[PDB]
Amino acid sequence: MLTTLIYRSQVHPDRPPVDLDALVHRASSKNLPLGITGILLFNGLQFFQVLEGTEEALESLFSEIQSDPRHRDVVELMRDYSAYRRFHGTGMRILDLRLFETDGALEEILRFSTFGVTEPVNDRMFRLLSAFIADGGRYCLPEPLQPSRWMMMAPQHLPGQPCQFALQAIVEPAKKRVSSFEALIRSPTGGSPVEMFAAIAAEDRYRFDLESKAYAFALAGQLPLGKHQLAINLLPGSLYHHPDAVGWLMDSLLAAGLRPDQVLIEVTETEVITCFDQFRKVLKALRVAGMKLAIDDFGAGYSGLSLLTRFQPDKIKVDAELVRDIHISGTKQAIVASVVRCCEDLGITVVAEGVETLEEWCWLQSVGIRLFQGFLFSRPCLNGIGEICWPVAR
Amino acid sequence: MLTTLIYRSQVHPDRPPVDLDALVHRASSKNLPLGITGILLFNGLQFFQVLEGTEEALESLFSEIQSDPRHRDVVELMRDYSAYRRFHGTGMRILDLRLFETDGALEEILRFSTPVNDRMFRLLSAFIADGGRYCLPEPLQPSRWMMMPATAAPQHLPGQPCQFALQAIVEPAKKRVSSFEALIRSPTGGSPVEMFAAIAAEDRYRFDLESKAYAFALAGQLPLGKHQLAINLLPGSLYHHPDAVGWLMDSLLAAGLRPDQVLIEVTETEVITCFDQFRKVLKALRVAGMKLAIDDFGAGYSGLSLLTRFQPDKIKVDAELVRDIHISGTKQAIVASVVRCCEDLGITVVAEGVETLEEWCWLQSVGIRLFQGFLFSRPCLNGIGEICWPVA
Ligand SMILES: Nc1nc2c(ncn2[C@@H]2O[C@@H]3COP(=O)(O)O[C@H]4[C@@H](O)[C@H](n5cnc6c(=O)[nH]c(N)nc65)O[C@@H]4COP(=O)(O)O[C@H]3[C@H]2O)c(=O)[nH]1
Ligand SMILES: Nc1nc2c(ncn2[C@@H]2O[C@@H]3COP(=O)(O)O[C@H]4[C@@H](O)[C@H](n5cnc6c(=O)[nH]c(N)nc65)O[C@@H]4COP(=O)(O)O[C@H]3[C@H]2O)c(=O)[nH]1
Ligand SMILES: Cc1cc2nc3c(=O)[nH]c(=O)nc-3n(C[C@H](O)[C@H](O)[C@H](O)COP(=O)(O)O)c2cc1C
Ligand SMILES: Cc1cc2nc3c(=O)[nH]c(=O)nc-3n(C[C@H](O)[C@H](O)[C@H](O)COP(=O)(O)O)c2cc1C
Ligand SMILES: [Ca+2]
Ligand SMILES: [Ca+2]
Ligand SMILES: [Ca+2]
Ligand SMILES: [Ca+2]
Repeated sequence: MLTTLIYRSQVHPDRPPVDLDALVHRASSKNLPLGITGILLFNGLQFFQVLEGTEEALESLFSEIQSDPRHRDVVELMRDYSAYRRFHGTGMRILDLRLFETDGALEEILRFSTFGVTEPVNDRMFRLLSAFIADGGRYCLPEPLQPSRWMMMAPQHLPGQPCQFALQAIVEPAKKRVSSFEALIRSPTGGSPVEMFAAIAAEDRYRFDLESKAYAFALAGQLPLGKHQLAINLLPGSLYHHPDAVGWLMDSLLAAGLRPDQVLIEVTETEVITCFDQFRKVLKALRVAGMKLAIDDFGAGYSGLSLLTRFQPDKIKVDAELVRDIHISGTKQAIVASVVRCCEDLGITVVAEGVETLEEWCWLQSVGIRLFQGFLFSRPCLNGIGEICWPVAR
Repeated sequence: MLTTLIYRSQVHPDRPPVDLDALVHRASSKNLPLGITGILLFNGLQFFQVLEGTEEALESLFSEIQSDPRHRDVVELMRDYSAYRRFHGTGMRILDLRLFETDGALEEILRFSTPVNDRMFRLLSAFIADGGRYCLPEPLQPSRWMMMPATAAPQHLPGQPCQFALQAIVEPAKKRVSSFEALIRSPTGGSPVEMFAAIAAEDRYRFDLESKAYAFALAGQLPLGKHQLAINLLPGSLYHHPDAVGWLMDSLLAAGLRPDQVLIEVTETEVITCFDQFRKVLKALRVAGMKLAIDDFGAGYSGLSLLTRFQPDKIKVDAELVRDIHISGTKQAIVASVVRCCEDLGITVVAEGVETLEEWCWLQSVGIRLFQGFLFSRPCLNGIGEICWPVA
């Protein structure tokens, strides 16, 4: 089946310039018998290629292209089935954009391509070509944020308690500063939140979730919570199904030597969106009391910015699923970059969670993320503050 | 009950400068007895004001401020309940940002206010860093524009179980019609609800699919030429027949249309409710060469995370985000993020439901170039309606 594949990449700046003549000649020669057509764009610093052909032919070729030493930061932009070849023709063409003025390069593309009966601008491939021509440097990863320039540099369990908590740091690597700690519930045997709640009767789960937080506050109070923030996780129902959950939390966090402004409630985006009715009175009370709110798991499931017209949280936590393979995904890059910007405009804090690799950290930072949470920096620490690994140069 | 209200605005650059010392002195003196506090930031062009007080007091005060001819382009950025007063003991106070070096204004703020973990503070910082971002440019002032009158030729067609009205999606910059949307109508010319209410509940998906034959017929006999055509379809209509896509292909071809010329609009909510099933249908549409749009984007709550799952050719911003976008910083921020994301992904964006020059001008300022609404063109029963263009 005819498939389209579009990616962008960049050259190595400190290495000799790539021989584009040898590249394009061997490309067009190899592509012809395999039925692979398209076009290569080059602006001096970045490549942008369109590839058309069978699914299996492009999968094979793109694997080789990903392994190629002549470029790096290969970012996939589009991959879809196609009704016709836009670049009919027997050879990989190259367009050196440095030789064209304002809109001469688009003019040049329409000499070797057709985009159906309607205006070319109605075609996604053409719009992507235009965007790279207009401003290809936008998602060009800066030199200082190249992963290769970076490298990475006790507590007891409490079985007698009906539940215990692990603390994971949210960090700001640019200031080597810990922003806050998230409390994650653990079972008496050190099990996961799934195991903990599975051991509780379905009819008592909401109440348990709320009441478990007294132990999270006690832990934070015993630890030097020196002006750091404490995030806790609650389901909407846990706050909702209680005559006064806000007052309950208030009394509990007050007793533990904490302040209202120091406690942030994380609620999953999926379960907040599904019950707008009940949530707003609870959210209001949380606000008036002075506690902060975060929208958790932002990007996972059903999760949008239109939510923000109804109410605006203090913080949004970008889900690990958008963080996964962000370095190779143009789609995730564009979404995360857009969320970051919207949050800046609205004065909402953004945290990228589930950060496991320097690649993720570098690319997340390139689109404006400054607060991070993940195994790269600090893993959850049962009943204590874990060690933090900071990225350092070389 | 304490409330916080924040807005940004702009001076009239052609008019004499306002005496801000007098304005602020009068403001501070009036505000404090009424239990109102806050600050005013000025960068030479724009104002940024924080107001704290009861819901009643800020409502009354903001109404006056909105009517004040000393400024324009008043955009509300925040209105929410507050736990405490940030500017206790300060009726009103102006910080002229041109009198400060980097972070000087912010540092002074902290000395008389009562930090990066507060939304008001982050907004203050954001205005100081890049206050001009959502400043409406001078050429895009509604006063610098005027809608011109265009005749339509609507016809009632008999021998049909349904009819279709056509509404143009336009690109005002190029005085160009991008596409026409087919909107189903009853045999008597009534609304979609009226049409579907006369069909048995169980026959609605089938009827929705089969009705598209008459939309293709209308487009074909228009003639459509090189223009695109939205139809609308529910996912269930597309699931109704095993080869619904195959049937659409035959019907559009017989009407003298091309696959790449036909675009299927599916509502945001109905797509996410079934990722299952939809992918097989989407696959067939792409292979056949028809295009897909996500309609009512921002109504199904909603957003850009769906783009990891598939990506449509087009998204159409829901009318709720369009409404009063000129006075809502929140809608402005959301619409701008959708525009920027879709631009990066090469997805066309249409602002739907545009009724005023104010909406059009502000949508244009956040990057939208394709528009659908009564401002430009109303739905025309079985025909191409008249189009109005804004002129400078
Ligand atoms: N793969 C990967 N994972 C990372 C990384 N960094 C952190 N994580 C983990 O991802 C989860 C983050 O919490 P969450 O997204 O709020 O998702 C949490 C949260 O929803 C939750 N949860 C935790 N405590 C509570 C609670 O007290 N009440 C409720 N309702 N839910 C809770 O259960 C979910 C699963 O929790 P956890 O087992 O604690 O697992 C944690 C955590 O340890 C990373 O770099 N890579
Ligand atoms: N206030 C205002 N309204 C504006 C403006 N511009 C356009 N509209 C209108 O908003 C609707 C736009 O179509 P929609 O969002 O798809 O919303 C449509 C669409 O969902 C729909 N529909 C139309 N045809 C079909 C169909 O064949 N099948 C299905 N399933 N739904 C259809 O029923 C809905 C109701 O459609 P309509 O009466 O045609 O109403 C149209 C339209 O006339 C404006 O500037 N201001
Ligand atoms: C920007 C870029 C574009 C490329 N395009 C193609 C191409 O279209 N066709 C191709 O066969 N190889 C292409 N390559 C080269 C492949 O990565 C790889 O070197 C080649 O397929 C190896 O096959 P060979 O040794 O049998 O010639 C490209 C490499 C880069 C850096
Ligand atoms: C940028 C801006 C900020 C203003 N802030 C206040 C204010 O905080 N308090 C106030 O009473 N009037 C404020 N005003 C003035 C009001 O719009 C209005 O002129 C005044 O409240 C009328 O009341 P008066 O008749 O007692 O003067 C502001 C005007 C502008 C242009
Ligand atoms: Ca969480
Ligand atoms: Ca998560
Ligand atoms: Ca529609
Ligand atoms: Ca709509």
